[PDB]
Amino acid sequence: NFLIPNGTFFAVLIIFLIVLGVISKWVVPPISKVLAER
Amino acid sequence: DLNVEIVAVERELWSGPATFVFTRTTAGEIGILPRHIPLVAQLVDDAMVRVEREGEDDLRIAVDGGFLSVTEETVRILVENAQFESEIDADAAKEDAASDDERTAAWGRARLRALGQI
Amino acid sequence: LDPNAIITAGALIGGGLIMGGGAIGAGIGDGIAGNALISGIARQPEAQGRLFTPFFITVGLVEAAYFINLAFMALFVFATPGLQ
Amino acid sequence: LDPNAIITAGALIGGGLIMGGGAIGAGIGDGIAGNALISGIARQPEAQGRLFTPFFITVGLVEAAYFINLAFMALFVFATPGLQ
Amino acid sequence: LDPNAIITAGALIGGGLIMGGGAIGAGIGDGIAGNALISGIARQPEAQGRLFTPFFITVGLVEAAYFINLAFMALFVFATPGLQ
Amino acid sequence: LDPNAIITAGALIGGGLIMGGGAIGAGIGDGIAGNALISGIARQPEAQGRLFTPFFITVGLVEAAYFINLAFMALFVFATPGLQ
Amino acid sequence: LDPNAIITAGALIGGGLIMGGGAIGAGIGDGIAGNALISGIARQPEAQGRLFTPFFITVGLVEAAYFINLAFMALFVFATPGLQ
Amino acid sequence: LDPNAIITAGALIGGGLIMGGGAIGAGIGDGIAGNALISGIARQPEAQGRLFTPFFITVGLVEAAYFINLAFMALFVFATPGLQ
Amino acid sequence: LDPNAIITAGALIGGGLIMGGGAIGAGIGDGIAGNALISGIARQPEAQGRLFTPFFITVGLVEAAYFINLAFMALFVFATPGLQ
Amino acid sequence: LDPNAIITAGALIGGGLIMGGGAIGAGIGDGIAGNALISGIARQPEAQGRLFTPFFITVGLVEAAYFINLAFMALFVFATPGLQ
Amino acid sequence: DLDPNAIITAGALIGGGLIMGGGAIGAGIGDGIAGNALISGIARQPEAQGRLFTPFFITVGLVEAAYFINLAFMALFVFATPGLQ
Amino acid sequence: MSIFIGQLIGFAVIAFIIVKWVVPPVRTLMRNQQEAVRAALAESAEAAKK
Amino acid sequence: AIHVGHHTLVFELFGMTFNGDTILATAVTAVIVIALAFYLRAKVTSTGVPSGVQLFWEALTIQMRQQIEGSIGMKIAPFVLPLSVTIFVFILISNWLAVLPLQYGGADGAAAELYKAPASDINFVLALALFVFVCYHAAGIWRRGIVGHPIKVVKGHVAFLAPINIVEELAKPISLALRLFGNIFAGGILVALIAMFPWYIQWFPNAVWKTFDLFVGLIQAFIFSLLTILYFSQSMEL
Repeated sequence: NFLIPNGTFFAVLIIFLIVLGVISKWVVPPISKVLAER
Repeated sequence: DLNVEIVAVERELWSGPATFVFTRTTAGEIGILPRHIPLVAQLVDDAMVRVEREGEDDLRIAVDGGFLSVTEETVRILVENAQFESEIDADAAKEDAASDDERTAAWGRARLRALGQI
Repeated sequence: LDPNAIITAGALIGGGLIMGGGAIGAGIGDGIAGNALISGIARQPEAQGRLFTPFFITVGLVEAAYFINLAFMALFVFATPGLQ
Repeated sequence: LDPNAIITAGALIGGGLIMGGGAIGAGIGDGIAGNALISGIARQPEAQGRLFTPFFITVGLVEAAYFINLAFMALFVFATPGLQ
Repeated sequence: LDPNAIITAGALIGGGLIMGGGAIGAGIGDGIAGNALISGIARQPEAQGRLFTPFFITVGLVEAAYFINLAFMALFVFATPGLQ
Repeated sequence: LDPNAIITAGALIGGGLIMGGGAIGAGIGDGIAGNALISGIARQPEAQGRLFTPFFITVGLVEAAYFINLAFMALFVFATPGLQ
Repeated sequence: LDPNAIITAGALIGGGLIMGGGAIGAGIGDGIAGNALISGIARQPEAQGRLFTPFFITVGLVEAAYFINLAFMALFVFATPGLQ
Repeated sequence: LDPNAIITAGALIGGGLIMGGGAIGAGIGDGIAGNALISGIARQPEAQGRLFTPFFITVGLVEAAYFINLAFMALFVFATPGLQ
Repeated sequence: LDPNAIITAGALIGGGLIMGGGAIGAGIGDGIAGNALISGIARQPEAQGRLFTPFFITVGLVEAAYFINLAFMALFVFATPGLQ
Repeated sequence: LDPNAIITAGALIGGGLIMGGGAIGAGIGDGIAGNALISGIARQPEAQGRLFTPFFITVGLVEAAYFINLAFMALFVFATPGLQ
Repeated sequence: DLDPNAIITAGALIGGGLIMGGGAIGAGIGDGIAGNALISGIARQPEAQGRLFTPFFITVGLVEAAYFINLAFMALFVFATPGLQ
Repeated sequence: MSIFIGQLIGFAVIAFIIVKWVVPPVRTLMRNQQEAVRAALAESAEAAKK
Repeated sequence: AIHVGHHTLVFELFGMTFNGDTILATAVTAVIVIALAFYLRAKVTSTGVPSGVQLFWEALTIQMRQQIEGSIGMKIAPFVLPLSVTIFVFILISNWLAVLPLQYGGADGAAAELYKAPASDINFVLALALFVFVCYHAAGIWRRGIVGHPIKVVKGHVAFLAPINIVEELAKPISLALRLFGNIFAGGILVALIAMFPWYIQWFPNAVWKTFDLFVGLIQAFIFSLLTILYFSQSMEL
């Protein structure tokens, strides 16, 4: 079978989470500041 | 190209070639191109007309009592009253907008849309 | 006769039904949404960009169904429930 | 011939029918609602916010039918009623 | 193979057909009614208050038919008529 | 294999087809008539009173097919012709 | 098994198909014609008498098809041709 | 086992399919044509004398398809090709 | 049992599917083309002569598929491929 | 029971499904495109060629699917995959 | 006796027929609807033909994609049948 | 291995298509945006000077 | 054979299975996204001319901000912007990385991919969809209390349809996940099917399908992010 979930779920989430963190820290804030300044 | 004639009741206001005639009829926003099919429509109460001409800046016209007639050889907008963007004054348009009188409110909203503040 | 043969025949027919229904739904829905988009742009050529945001929404909400069916079709065919 | 095999083959075919019908309905209904939404946006650009509400009101029903059918298909295949 | 197996397979296929048709109908009808309501709200936003009365009448008819089909599917599958 | 099993399976499949077609027709016809009614109400609320008459005629003509189909489904499932 | 069993099962499935198709056609056609009628009444309130006759012609054609299908279902089921 | 029983079951299922398709097509096409004619008469009350010609042409095509299906279903059922 | 019996039963069911699909397509396409013709006639009576060209083109493009389906049904039934 | 008999019966039913779907799609799509062309020509006497071009694009697109389905039916029923 | 692979292949052919019938119906209907929209738009605003051919081809691609996915899965069913014994 | 060659040269065709028809438009869009922002900046500087 | 559902580098840990292939694909996509993010961070140009990476990030942020503002005030849902942009970029990179020529033969005639799109695994889409589901339900709870939010979602816009409503409140996550997975799963199969043809004829359908799959992945990422934004707006109102 292929539709049954596995442990990877948590792992994947964890990875996604850290990415979001970076996107929420070193990407979105600087870009929003740049747009506001422009 | 298509010739546009913005005509008022008292006098013919503007006339000349254009490239794209945008307006807002009762059904919804309509954009007339050079060979649009013949059409007769009623512009909305606070309508606005935007004429994109060849090699020239766009012309924004606030229209009161508007009616649109496309004939595939010239677009004719018959207006009870109208005002070009340059002539329109912002302060009076703001003052007359959001008024209980429906007619003056529509005219003020049309002036605001023509100016650019929407 | 091996029962699994009947299981697999039924699974394949079911998957065919699933994919046929999904294809019908997706094709017709996408055609209707594209009709809306094309008519809107024809009425207002300069309204092109503004109409792409809602269009895709509809397309999404359409394709989902079909693709969801497709997913389950695989379940029917590659990992058949009730297989012996 | 295992009787359970016949029962589950019938269950698979029934689930396939359930999913095909659900997909057709969901896809075409979503396409029609999206056509309405796209036309409304094209004609009334400022009506997008007040249009998204009824659009999702109807999409809710359209997907409710589909996912009820999906749940019943899951019952058909994984928990085949009447299975011996 | 005991006859009850064949009867159950037929009942499952019939219930699948019932649910497929009920879905198709409900999805299509709800989509069309939602298209009507969305267009109405687009043209006259103030009418949203007075529009729901006929729209929900239509939705009740459509969902009433769909749920009657669901009840008869439940009859077919769980308590199969003619099951010896 | 008992003949009655085959007869009952065929009757169940036929009744499922009957209900599926009836539900499709009823749902889509109700949706289309409701779309007409909703558009008419949106254009002019005053029409509502006189509009409810043709709408009811249409809905009756649509539900008549559904109820005849339901009756013949009941005939098939419960008192199967030729059950011998 | 009895040959008459197979013949009767086939006849029942065929009659189910007859009714499914007839019901789909009747529902869809009645809905469309009623939509036209309702729109006509909404736009032209006084045109009820003028519009009724064409609407009755359309409904007559639709129900003629549907009831021919019903009669041929009756022939299939109660007077199964080729029965033996 | 009598082959003629299988032949007759197949012929009855085929006739059911033919007539279901014919009824669906006839009903939907007649409904669409009647919608067109009702709308046209609503626009132009003096158009009753002129719209009927193309309306009868369309209805003739639709009913010709339906009656060709009638003839072929009759052939399938009463005089089954390949019977042996 | 006779293999040719199964062959011919499958051929009959396939031909029934062919003719049912052809009838659905032909009827609905002819109805849509007739709706266009009726609307054109109502809007402009003088168009009656000219419209027949595109209308004939459309009716030809539809009936061509229908009659190709009929021809392949005749091939299926009277000269069944693979009929050992 | 010759296995080739079962294979060929399945192939014939599959080809029947292929042709039914292809004919439904071709008829409906061609009818809709022809309706567009007829309405356009009715509105504009001289839009003939400029509407024929996109109409030809649409007709070719639909007929491509129809003839792909026809070719795959021929593959199904003349060189049956999986035969032995 | 019935060869199990015979039943497998019969079911596979039925499934492929269903897949392709659904795909053909969907593709034909969607392409016809999109083409009707394109014809109406060309009738209305001829000079917008270039701007119209873009969304028309977007929709046509989105439809033919489902159609050809159905084609591929039918080929899977018929030529390399899953679950074949 | 054979399928690897097939998919490799298919990807080569895809890359050719992207560079031929997709890279030019996106590059033009990037050029337009960069020139627009450079304008805005120069216009701000000239407005301050004015 | 197609070998559907097979996973490479599968291992075990804490009494739980872990498909290594999907973990590796997610790690590579995260590395790519982090590299782009830090490339932007190093090369941010507030005053001078921006770079291509800055242009890409600016376009995505502007699109997401516009969608949010249209749906719900940015002052009310600021975090929704980072969530939507990260979801979009993650899904887009994951789907587009499959375009690379990483497919080969498994020595038994069955195509095997060195890199397979992580969205083709149910776990990836389940993680994304469930995280979004929990996030927007928590946002609704915060906006309109702990009991207020359940009442609002149950009753919805019209109270008499409370039963039906619950269904979509469960369909929103599932529809968010399966769709994505489904749309990617087809790809993971389609190429495999195309791998049956000989190379000299297998190249063309593969090229066409992958070229279309680029647009399919872009559309899927956009739809996922947009639907997440809209669900956030629906949860957070009144």
